[PDB]
Amino acid sequence: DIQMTQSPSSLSASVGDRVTITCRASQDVNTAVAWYQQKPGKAPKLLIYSASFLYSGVPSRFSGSRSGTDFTLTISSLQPEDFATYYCQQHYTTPPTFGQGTKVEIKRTVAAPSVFIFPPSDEQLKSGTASVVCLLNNFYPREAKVQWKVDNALQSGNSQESVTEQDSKDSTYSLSSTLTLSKAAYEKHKVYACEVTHQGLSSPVTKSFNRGE
Amino acid sequence: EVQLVESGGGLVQPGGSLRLSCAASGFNIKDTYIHWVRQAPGKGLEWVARIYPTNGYTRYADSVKGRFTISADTSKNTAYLQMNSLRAEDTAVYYCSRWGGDGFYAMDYWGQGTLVTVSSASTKGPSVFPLAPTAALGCLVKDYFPEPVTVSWNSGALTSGVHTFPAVLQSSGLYSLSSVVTVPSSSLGTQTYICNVNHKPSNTKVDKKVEP
Repeated sequence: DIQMTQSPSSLSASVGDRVTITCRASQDVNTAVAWYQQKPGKAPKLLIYSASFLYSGVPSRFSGSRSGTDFTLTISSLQPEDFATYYCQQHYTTPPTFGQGTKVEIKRTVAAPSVFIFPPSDEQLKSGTASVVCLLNNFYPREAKVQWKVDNALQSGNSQESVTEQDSKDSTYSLSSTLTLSKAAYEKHKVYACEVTHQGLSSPVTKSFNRGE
Repeated sequence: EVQLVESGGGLVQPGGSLRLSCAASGFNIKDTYIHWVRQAPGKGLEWVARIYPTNGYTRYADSVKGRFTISADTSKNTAYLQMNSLRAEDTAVYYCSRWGGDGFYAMDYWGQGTLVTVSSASTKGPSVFPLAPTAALGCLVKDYFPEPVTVSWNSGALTSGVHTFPAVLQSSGLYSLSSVVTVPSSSLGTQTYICNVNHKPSNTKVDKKVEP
């Protein structure tokens, strides 16, 4: 019945920056608050217990504090390995409740994507479907616009995107866009192009191929 | 050291039953509360249930009350989550944890999690197609169910520059992903590039050579 309102939902900071995440309990929870870190694909990890105590093995850059119903997690010097989602939790009453989470990404300089386009393989075509893949490699920031053009006509509803988690070594993202067509529709057109707009590019970059050539 | 190890997850039909186990090492579960906490795909953490194994007292989240039963066997140092009347909304990674120091240390140890997928869809192994070619190359791992799949390159010898994308759910209800890698253009045509795809739920293993 006790809610934990966590803010912000996401934040970006550079290596070495001081990061602040806050959590407001809907009523008094004394010091029965914990903070957790969760990295992609891993179980949550305890950082702070009893509002302000650093848990065993946790780097000293993490700290917690309390003021009334307001709880604060601080990272004094943000590191690249700190890319994760952070969660507050109260256990003053049952059920224990979690905050909604704060996604923390590492800020870095703008980097333009390297763009690649892949036609469907001849093996896939024999199966009856055609997938066209556009790759945006190692870019920052995450926001990017990728449009498909088939015979110079803009496509809608036939592509899906996927984005990697931030790279641990250079803090970039990579992105795939996949255009799916029937084999019959694929063979009815010539020019397949993916046009990429990104902050790191002076003007949109287009990679294309002509079917069969 | 303290360990919590889950088992028992997998793919189950809606309306079905499944029992998870949480095996504790390095401490006695008689001393603590044991919890189950779950995480739906792309969502946050949700507490499910707790038990105090010494007297078997239990508490449940309203979302699972009556349908799920948490239990424990102190002589096996193991706790259990019996799930019944399973619904698609129950699809999640299920974690077990403990209250450390009677709660003072909060949830200080967690298991690795076990994925529970509630769906009427049948298992299906992936089709693997080459993404033929600094140059980029890759493999398209298409039309599989359920999660997860793993991808390596050259049996683990190629790791730098690899990006294996998170799977997307297609309109057909099947998953699809690509794994790519950037390599020196000078290596094409002589150096062999093989993607190693494993889909344990369907017992499918594919090694696909990617040729220019």
